[PDB]
Amino acid sequence: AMRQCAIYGKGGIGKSTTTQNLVAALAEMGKKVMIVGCDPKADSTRLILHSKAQNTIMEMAAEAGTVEDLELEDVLKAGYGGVKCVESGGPEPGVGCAGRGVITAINFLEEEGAYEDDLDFVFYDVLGDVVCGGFAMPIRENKAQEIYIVCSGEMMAMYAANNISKGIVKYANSGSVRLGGLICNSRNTDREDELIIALANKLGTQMIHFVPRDNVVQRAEIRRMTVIEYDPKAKQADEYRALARKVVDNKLLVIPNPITMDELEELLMEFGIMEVEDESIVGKTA
Amino acid sequence: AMRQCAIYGKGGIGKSTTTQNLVAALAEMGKKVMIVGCDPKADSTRLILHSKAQNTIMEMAAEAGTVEDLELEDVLKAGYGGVKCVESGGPEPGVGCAGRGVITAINFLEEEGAYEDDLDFVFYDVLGDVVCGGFAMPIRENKAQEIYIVCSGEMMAMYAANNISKGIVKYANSGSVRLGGLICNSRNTDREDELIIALANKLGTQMIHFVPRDNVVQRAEIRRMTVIEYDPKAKQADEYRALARKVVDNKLLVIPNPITMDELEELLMEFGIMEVEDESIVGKTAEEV
Ligand code: SF4
Repeated sequence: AMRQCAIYGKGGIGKSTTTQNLVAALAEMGKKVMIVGCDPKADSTRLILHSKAQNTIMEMAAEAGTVEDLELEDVLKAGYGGVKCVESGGPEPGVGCAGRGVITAINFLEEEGAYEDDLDFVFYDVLGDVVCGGFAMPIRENKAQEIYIVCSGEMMAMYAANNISKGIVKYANSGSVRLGGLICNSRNTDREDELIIALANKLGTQMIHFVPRDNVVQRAEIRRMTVIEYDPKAKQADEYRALARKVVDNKLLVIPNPITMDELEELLMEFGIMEVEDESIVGKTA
Repeated sequence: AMRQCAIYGKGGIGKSTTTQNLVAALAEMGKKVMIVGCDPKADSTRLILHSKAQNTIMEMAAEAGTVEDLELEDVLKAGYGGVKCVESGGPEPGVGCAGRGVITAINFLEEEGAYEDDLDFVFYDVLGDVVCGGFAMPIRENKAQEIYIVCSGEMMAMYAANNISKGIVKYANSGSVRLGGLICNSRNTDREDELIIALANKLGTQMIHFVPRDNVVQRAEIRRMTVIEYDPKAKQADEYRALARKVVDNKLLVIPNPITMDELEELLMEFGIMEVEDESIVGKTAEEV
């Protein structure tokens, strides 16, 4: 039947691009997928739809008075491989919870039966700069059971994974939401794959795939398309295909073991990222 | 006339180092300052204390278990230049609003009237990756009147600056929140300064200062300190003194005019940051065209 998944991760590391490329490979693979973007910014579906900006449930809800009038064919658009797409949107900056649009989107897609009309996978593309309120909603309310975290060999990207992992632990007994693995969005750093393999193993999970940097990505993106649709013969298309296959066959769905800041700093030092703390040099620079 | 300000900015671009070096320069100027870090991670005060990490309210509100119970000795540590350094901390991921650490910290400080105890400036150091009721609090409750936005010539940093501006807009009437200007932390991008100047102009504000990249910052950072206390005779040290004096003497506090996504992307394109889309090849595979 359908598997409800979610790709979580900090902003600015190529997450939405990795999600849409993984989803296109799934669709190329024969799977029927729906992406539910949850970033207030709404940039989780444009490569599937070759679009400027998809109209968000929130923008619309603010138009015909409320979300009761909203039509499903106006909210959900289909694109490459038949992948269905919806954007939650979000409130105006500073007004309430920035990630609440998800609750509005999920509740609407529910009433409209969207989740039963031929779907093998549902992927919520959620931000993880903070894990609270609307952002933690797909986990809290047991809306996505298979969580895959996008990260890179950088402090903040790693910190976010840890806190998201924390969020999963907190709702452990709450449902069947579990961590399926870390996806490394390479930032062309030395020993980056090793660094994430190191953290995933420390978390009690797996680095399900290391996504290399490759210009073909931007060449595909400038045309509002995924690498799978733009250049199927490319080396990078295979990478997304590999990820897709492992996600499809994934069996490792665990309750993570959140590390501590010191461990975090340990991996970073250990892998050529952070420098070992000199000591005579502190407190009284000169 | 104690001035309450806030430095907002996207994370990952040295904002806190700028806030701290800014406050240090201010301190050297003989100004009495206090930094309220409102970042979950809590790195808004290390450089001032020469610490690895300062204890937050949240953490020690989970020791005594009750919001109020921490004389400013264990919670409010004064460090370099007499700058009082405090940290809000945040709650556990999934435990209520992450802005609980902020909303807490202030009331607590207003309860000890730490604001009234010999102070010229208070700077809340807040992250702008998420502009929601939780983190817009200082603005919303009228806790911070003078806002300064740290940004760089990059998409998210400028997007974050526009969103902070939207939040300033929203409350410009209920209180006296105003945007003092943009602070560009250079990330070594061409035309970065001119891009931010341009953005300042569009937003209807000013780029109060361009903070350059100087390895003496990373140098003094390792020492767990500011560039000011480190080597006050550094060329970079003078950039903070300059920014500081413009902050002290800033008359220009305005209500920002946010721009649309087009205007922003427009800006980004004319400065060579964002690629101009070729309409014809959109949705065509590499073999087709
Ligand atoms: S729960 Fe988080 S995203 Fe929501 S308003 Fe609070 S701090 Fe912001």
